[PDB]
Amino acid sequence: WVIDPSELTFVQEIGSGQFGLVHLGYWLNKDKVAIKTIREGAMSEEDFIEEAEVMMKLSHPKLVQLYGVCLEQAPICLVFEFMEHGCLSDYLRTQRGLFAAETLLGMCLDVCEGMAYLEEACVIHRDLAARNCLVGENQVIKVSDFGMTRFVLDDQYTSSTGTKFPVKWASPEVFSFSRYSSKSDVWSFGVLMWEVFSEGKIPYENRSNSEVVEDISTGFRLYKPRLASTHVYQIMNHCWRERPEDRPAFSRLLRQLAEIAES
Ligand SMILES: NC(=O)Nc1cn(-c2cccc3ccccc23)nc1C(N)=O
Ligand SMILES: NC(=O)Nc1cn(-c2cccc3ccccc23)nc1C(N)=O
Repeated sequence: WVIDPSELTFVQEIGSGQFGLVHLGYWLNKDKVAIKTIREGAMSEEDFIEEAEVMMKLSHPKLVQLYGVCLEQAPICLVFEFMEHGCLSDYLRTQRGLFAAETLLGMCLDVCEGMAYLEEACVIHRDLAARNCLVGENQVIKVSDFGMTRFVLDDQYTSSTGTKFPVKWASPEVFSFSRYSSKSDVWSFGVLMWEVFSEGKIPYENRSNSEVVEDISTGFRLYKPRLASTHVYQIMNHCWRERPEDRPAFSRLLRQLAEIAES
């Protein structure tokens, strides 16, 4: 799963990510690619390479394909399928006011299809959010970065008590005990649905991390976005049930969301 540096060419910079630069490039005899350079010390590289044999086999039309790793010299880089329209969060904000309700539900269905595949594969995403979803040809949405937080070395991001912890997308058992499951991914998915129907608004903007924990623990939930129907908002609330056992599985959500789309 190792890509030799002689098999990669960098064409143009497309931006800056959490761990370094992202470039548009080519992979010899394969395809056009997105290459993410990873700063030394940002991830547990040895742990990551160890799991490639099993994880690289994961493949689905609604998942961004990781093609391989270039590790001859530091900084290392990850080579991915190129997604023409970039991150979902930015795409929603740039096109705000131009979306039909059916297009927004369709985006949620694509994410749900990818997540149902990961659920069946017994793979936990751990940080599902619009910022981790990509937009491809003909507005297809694909999920990316599943399981990556298991390798991140910044304690301020990974610890539930950390200053940069993504509390806004965390279920109560995640913010309390780092208890991850496909059911904690369902909670995150409900928040992702709110980001989609609000056209890229940031959840709980008027609250600090501790205020979010206190509000959620006392039963408060995000308000219904204007573009979300009462049936769609009911599904969002099912993702936000306090007990993980009471939340629907992704296989169940996929059937329920598909029924809403058709009718
Ligand atoms: N056209 C694009 O902007 N594509 C892409 C943008 N990205 C990015 C994903 C996550 C964070 C990023 C930060 C900065 C620039 C690109 C990023 N990945 C792709 C991809 N895999 O094609
Ligand atoms: N867009 C992505 O993040 N894709 C992917 C990420 N991963 C991985 C997730 C977690 C740990 C991994 C360890 C090694 C190689 C791939 C991994 N596998 C894929 C894949 N098979 O496409």
